[PDB]
Amino acid sequence: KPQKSKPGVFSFLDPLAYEIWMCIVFAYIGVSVVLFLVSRFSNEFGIFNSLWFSLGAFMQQGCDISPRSLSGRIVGGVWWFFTLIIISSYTANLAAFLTVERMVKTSALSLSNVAGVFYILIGGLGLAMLVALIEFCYKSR
Amino acid sequence: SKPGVFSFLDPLAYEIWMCIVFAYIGVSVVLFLVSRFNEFGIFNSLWFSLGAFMQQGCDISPRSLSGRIVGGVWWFFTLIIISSYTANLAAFLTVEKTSALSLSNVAGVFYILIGGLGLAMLVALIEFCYKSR
Amino acid sequence: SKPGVFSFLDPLAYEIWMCIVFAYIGVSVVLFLVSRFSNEFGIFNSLWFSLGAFMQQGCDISPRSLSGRIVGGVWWFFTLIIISSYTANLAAFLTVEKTSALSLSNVAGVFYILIGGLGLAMLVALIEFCYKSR
Amino acid sequence: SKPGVFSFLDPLAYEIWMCIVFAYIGVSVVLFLVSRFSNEFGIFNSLWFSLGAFMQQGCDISPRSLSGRIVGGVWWFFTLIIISSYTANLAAFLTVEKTSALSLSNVAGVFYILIGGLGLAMLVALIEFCYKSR
Amino acid sequence: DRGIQMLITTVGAFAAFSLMTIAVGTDYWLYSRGVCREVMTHSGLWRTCCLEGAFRGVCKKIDHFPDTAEYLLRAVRASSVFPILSVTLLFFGGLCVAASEFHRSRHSVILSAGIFFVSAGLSNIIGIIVYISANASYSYGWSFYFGAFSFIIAEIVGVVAVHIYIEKHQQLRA
Amino acid sequence: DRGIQMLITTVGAFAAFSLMTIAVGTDYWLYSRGVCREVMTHSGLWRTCCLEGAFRGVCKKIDHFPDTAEYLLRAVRASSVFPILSVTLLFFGGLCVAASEFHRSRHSVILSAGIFFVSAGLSNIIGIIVYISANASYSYGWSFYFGAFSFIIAEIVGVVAVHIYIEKHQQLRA
Amino acid sequence: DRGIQMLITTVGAFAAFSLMTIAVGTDYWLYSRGVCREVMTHSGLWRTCCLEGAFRGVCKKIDHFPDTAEYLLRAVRASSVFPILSVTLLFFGGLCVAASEFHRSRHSVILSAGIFFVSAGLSNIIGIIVYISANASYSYGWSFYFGAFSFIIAEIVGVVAVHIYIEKHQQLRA
Amino acid sequence: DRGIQMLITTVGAFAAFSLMTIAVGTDYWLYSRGVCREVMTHSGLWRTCCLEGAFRGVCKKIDHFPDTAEYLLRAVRASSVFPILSVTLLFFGGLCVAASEFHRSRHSVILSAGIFFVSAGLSNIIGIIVYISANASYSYGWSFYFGAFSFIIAEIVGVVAVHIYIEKHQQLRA
Ligand SMILES: CCCCCCCC/C=C/CCCCCCCC(=O)OC[C@H](O)CO
Ligand SMILES: CCCCCCCC/C=C/CCCCCCCC(=O)OC[C@H](O)CO
Ligand SMILES: CCCCCCCC/C=C\CCCCCCCC(=O)OC[C@H](O)CO
Ligand SMILES: CCCCCCCC/C=C\CCCCCCCC(=O)OC[C@H](O)CO
Repeated sequence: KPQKSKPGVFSFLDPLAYEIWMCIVFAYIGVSVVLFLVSRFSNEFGIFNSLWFSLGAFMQQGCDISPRSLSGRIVGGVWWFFTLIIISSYTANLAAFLTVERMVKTSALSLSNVAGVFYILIGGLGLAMLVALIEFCYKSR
Repeated sequence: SKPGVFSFLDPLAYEIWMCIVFAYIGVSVVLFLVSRFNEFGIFNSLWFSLGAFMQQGCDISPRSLSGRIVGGVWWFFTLIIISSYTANLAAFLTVEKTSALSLSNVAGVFYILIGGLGLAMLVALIEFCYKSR
Repeated sequence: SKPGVFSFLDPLAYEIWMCIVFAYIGVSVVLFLVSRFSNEFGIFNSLWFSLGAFMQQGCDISPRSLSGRIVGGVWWFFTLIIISSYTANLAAFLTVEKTSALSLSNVAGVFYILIGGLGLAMLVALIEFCYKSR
Repeated sequence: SKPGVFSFLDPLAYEIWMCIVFAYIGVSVVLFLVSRFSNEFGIFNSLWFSLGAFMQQGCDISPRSLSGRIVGGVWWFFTLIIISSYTANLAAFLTVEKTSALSLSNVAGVFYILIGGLGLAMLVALIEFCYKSR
Repeated sequence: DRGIQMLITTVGAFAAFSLMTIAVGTDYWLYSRGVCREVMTHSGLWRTCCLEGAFRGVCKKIDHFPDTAEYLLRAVRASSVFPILSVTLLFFGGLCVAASEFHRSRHSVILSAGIFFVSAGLSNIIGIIVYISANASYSYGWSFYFGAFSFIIAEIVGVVAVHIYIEKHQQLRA
Repeated sequence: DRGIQMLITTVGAFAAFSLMTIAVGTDYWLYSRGVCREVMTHSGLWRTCCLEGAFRGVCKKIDHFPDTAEYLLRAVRASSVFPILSVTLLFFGGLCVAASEFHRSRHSVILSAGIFFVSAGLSNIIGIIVYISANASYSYGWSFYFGAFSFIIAEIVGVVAVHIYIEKHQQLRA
Repeated sequence: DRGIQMLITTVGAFAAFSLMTIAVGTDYWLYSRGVCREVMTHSGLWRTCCLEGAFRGVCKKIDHFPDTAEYLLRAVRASSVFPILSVTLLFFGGLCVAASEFHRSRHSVILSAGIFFVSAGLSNIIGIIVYISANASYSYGWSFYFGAFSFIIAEIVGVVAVHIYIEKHQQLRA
Repeated sequence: DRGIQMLITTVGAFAAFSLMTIAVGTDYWLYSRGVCREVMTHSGLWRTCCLEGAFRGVCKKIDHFPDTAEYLLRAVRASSVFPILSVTLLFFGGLCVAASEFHRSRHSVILSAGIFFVSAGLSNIIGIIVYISANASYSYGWSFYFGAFSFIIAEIVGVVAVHIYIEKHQQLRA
C-alpha cells in the first residue's frame, strides 16, 4: 500500500483539462491580435498594449487603457464575457484541487499546497530583473 | 439529460438572462439621459454599464449626483447577480469529486468568443469602407 | 413560504448591515479629513470612492497621500473579508423555504431596487435641473 | 475550540499570510527597481500598485515597460490563485457542521482592524502635518 | 439628418405603441397546461383559453385571487397597472412627438417625448418582472415578445428624441 | 452660508452630545427576557429592569463578570469605556465650537472641533460593536437608536466643521 | 527593417502553410487504442491506422457518423471544414504576400495578406476546438502540434504584415 | 541627506548580514517534538537538539534523506543553498557598499550593492518557502525570525542604495 501522494507544484492547473489551458492561450493570442488589427483600422492599442490589455482583462485587473472604437469594444466585450465564464469555472472549487491526495473535513491551506505559485512568482521577479539588465545594456551600447 | 453546449448559462433561469439584458439597456439609457439633458453619451453609457457588470471597470465614472445614483444601484445589482451566478455555478459544477472540466464542457464559450472576433472584424471593415466613402 | 423580496440581505445579520453602513460613513469622513490635510477627495468623492471600493468597482480617483492610502488599504481589506463572507453561500439564502437554476422570482427584489433607483435618479435630475434653471 | 476574533484568517495557514507579506514586499521592491531602470513607479507607488492588485481594486497607474509588465503579470497571476484559494476555502469553513446568517461577533475582528486603521491614518496625518508645519 | 431622426422617432413611437397595445389586448402571453372551464392553454393578462379539446376557443377570465408581499404581488399583477401605464406613457410620448412639429419655439416638447418613452420602457420592465414572478412546463407566446420588442423600440426612440433636443440646444446656442 | 454652517454645527453638536448622554444614562438598549431578581426585561449599559409581573419596575445592576480575548471583551464592555469616551469627545468638540466664536484669531479651534466629532463617532462605532458582541430572542430599544443617531449627527457635524475651516483658510490666504 | 520584415513575412507565410498542409494530410493527430479492421492506433482527420500487431500499417477511413447540436458537431468534424478553410486562407495570404512585391502601387495587398493570416488562425482555433470536442487514455501526436504551430506562426505573420502596411501609410502621408 | 542614507545603508547592510549569518549558524528555527539520539527538541538547518530529558543539550546531524519534485525539494532543503546564497549576496552587497566610499567616479558600485541586497532577499524568501515546505504541533524560534528580519532589512537597504544611485545620476546630469 503506497503512501498517499501529495498534489504537485503545478496543482493550481488541475481544475481545467490541459486542452482548456492550451485553448485559453490560443484564445488570448487571437483576441490580442484581432484587437490590434481592428484598432489600427480605426495610449493606443498596438500589439504590446493589446497583449497587456487582454492579460489584465483575463486576470480581472484592468490596466491603463480601454478600447474606444465599436469593433474594439465588441472584442473587449466578448473577451470580458469569456473571462467571466472561464475564471468563474476555474475558481469554483480551486482550494479542493490544491489539497487532494491520490493513490498511485475543512482544513486551512498550507504553504506546501501553494508553494508552486510562490516559485513562479519569484522566478518571474528574477526574469524581470534579468530582462531589465539586458534592455539596459542594449540601450547603453 | 446531458449538459448542453451553453451549459454555463444553466445556473440562472432564461428569464433572468433576458431581464439582465433589459436591465442593462434601461440602466444605460437612463445614465445617458441624466448625464446629458470622457462624457456619458449613449455609446459610453453602454460601455460603462457593460464593464461594471462584467467586473472590469472603465475609462470613465459618473460625476453628477443622478449619474452616481444610477451607477451605484447598477453596482449593487451587479454584485448580487454575479455573486448569485458564481455561487450557484459552483453548485452545478459539483453535482452527480475533484474532476477537471473538459474542453467539451466550455466549448460554447469558445464559439461565442470566436464568433465575436469575426463580428468585430466585419464591423471594422464596414466602419472603414463607410468612412472611406 | 417563499423567501422575501429582500432575501439578498439574509446571509448577514441585521447588525452587520447596520455596522457596514456606519463603517462606510466613518471611512468616508476620515478619508475626507486626512485628504484635506495631504480630482480631489472632498466629501462627495470620498463617499463615491468608498462605495466603489466596497462594491468592487473602482472609480475616477485613488488617494495619493500616505494617510489616504492607509485609509484606503484598510477599507480594501475590510471589503475583501466582508464581500467574500457575504458572497460565499448567497444563492442558497435566495432559495430557502437539488441543484437548480435561480428563478426570476428569487431575485425580483434586486430588480425592483434597480428600477426604483433609476426612477429616483430621473427625479433628482429634474430637480437639480429646475433648481439650476431658476 | 470556538472561532477566534480573527477567524476570517483561518482558511490559510499562518505561514501563507507571512509569505504573502514577504511576497508583497519583494514584488514591490523589484517593480520599483526595474522601473527606475527602464504617475511613475517610485517605491511608494510600487507599494500602492501591488496592494491594489492583490486586493482586487486597481490603481491610478500600470507599468509600461517589458520588465515592469513581467512583474505585474506574475503578481496578477499570484493574486488570482491566492485570493481564489482564500475565498474557495473560506466558503468551506462557513458551511461546516444550514443557511445561517453570519453574526456581528463572527466578523467583529475585521471591524476592530478597520477602526484601528482609521485611527492610525488620522495619527499619521497629524504627524505629516506638524512635520511639514515646522 | 433632422428628417431621418424625426422619421425614426415617429415610426418608432407608433411601432412601440402598437406592439404594446396589441400585447396588452391579446392572449398569447403564456402557453401552459390548464383549464378554460387539464389541457394545453394559451393565457394573457386577462383571460385563459384552450387550444385543444371540445372547448377549443373557450376563454375564462383569470382568477388573480384564488403575507403582505404576496398580496401586493397579486394586486399589482391583477390590475396590470405596469403594462397599462407603459401603454399610457407611450401614448403621451407619441402625442408630444406630434406636438413637436407645430410648437418649434418650445424645444422641451421633444425632450418630454423622450422622457415618456424612457419611462414607458421602465414601466414595461417592471410589468414583465411582475408577470413572470406572479406566474411562479410552459412557454411564452408572441404577445409576450411584443411587449419585449415594445421595450426595445421605446428605449431606442427615447435615445433619438433626446439626441434631437441636444442638437437643437447645441445649434441655437452657437 | 457662514451663519447657517455655524448654526448646523452648534445645534448638531448639542443634539449629538444630548442623544449620546441620554443613551449612556438610560436603560432601553435591549428588550430581552431575563430577571431583575424568566420575564420580559429592558436593559442598558448598567442595569436590567423588568416590564412584567410583581417586580415590574425593579431594576438590578448587571453582572458583567458571571481566554484573553474573552476577558478583554468583558472588561471593555463592563467599563463602557467606548460609549463614555464618545460622550467625552463630544463634550470637548462642543467646547471648541463655543470657543470658536470668542477667540477667532486661532482658526484651528473649529478644526479641532471637527476632529473631536469625527473621533467621537469612531469611539461610538467601537462601542456598538463591543455592546452587540458582548451580548452574544431580543430587540433594541430607543436608547440604542439614540447612540446610533448620535454617531450620524457627530459625523455630519465633523464634516461641516472641517468645511468651515477650509472656507477660512481659503478666504484669508487670498 | 523593410527587408527583414518582408523576409519574416514570406518565410513565415510559407512555414505556416506548410505546417498546416502537412497537419491536415498526415495521420498523427491522436494516439489512442482502437482498431484498423483493440490495439494501439494513430489517427488523423481522415484515417485510423495501427501501430502494433499483424495489421501494423493497415489504415482505415474514419466513420464520423456511426440532437441538432450533436449532429452539427459531427458534420463540422467530418468535413474538417475549419482546418481546410485555415489552409485555404493561408494559401491566399501567401498569394497576397507574393503580389505585394510586384504591384506595389496598391498598398492594401499586404494588408489583405495580414487579414488572411489572422483569419486563418481563427479558423485553426475553431478546428482544434471541434476536433477535441468531437473526440469526446490518449495523447496528441506531431500532426496536432503542427496545426498548433501553424496557428502561432500565422498570428505572428498577420501582425508583421499589418505593421508593414502601417509604416507604408505613415511614410507616404508625410 | 547623503550622510544619513549612507549610514542607513552601511548599518543596514551589516545588520542584515549578521542576522542572516546567525540564523544560518544557530539551531532555533523550529521547536517540535522529536529525538536527538520522543522529547521536545529545537532544530535548525543542520542539527536537532533536545531541551528536555537526560540527553538535554545533545545534538544530532539531521537526516535530510530518511518522485522528482519530492527529491528536488529534499536536495534543495538539505544543501540550504538558498539561505547560503542569501548570506553570500549580502556579503557582496556590503563589499560594494564599502567600495562605494573609495571609487566615487564609478557610481554603478552602489547600484550593484542595491541589486545584491534585493537578490539576497529573493533568495531568502525561496529559502523560507523551501524550509517550511520541506518540514511538511510546532513553533518557529528566534533563528527563523532572524532570517525573516534579514529579509526585511535587505529589502530596505536595496531600496536606499537604489535611491542613492538615482540622486547621483540626477544631480550630475543637471
Ligand atoms: C458598446 C458595447 C459593446 C457590445 C459588446 C457585446 C459583447 C458582450 C456579451 C456577449 C455575450 C454573448 C451572448 C451569448 C448568448 C448565447 C445564447 C445561447 O446560446 O442560447 C442557447 C439557448 O438557450 C438554447 O439552448
Ligand atoms: C502604501 C501602502 C499602504 C498600506 C496600507 C495597509 C493596510 C492594508 C492591510 C491591512 C491588514 C491588517 C492585518 C491585520 C492582522 C491581524 C493579525 C491577528 O489578529 O493575528 C491574530 C493571531 O493569529 C493570534 O490569534
Ligand atoms: C454617493 C453617491 C450615491 C450612490 C447611491 C446609490 C447606492 C445604492 C446602493 C445600494 C442600495 C440597496 C438598498 C436596499 C435596502 C432595502 C431593504 C431594507 O432596507 O430593508 C427592508 C425592510 O426594512 C425589512 O423588510
Ligand atoms: C505581455 C506582458 C508580459 C506578462 C507576462 C507575465 C504573465 C505570466 C502569467 C502566468 C504564468 C504562469 C505559468 C506557469 C506554467 C508552469 C507549469 C506548466 O506549464 O507545466 C508544468 C510542466 O510542463 C509539467 O510538469
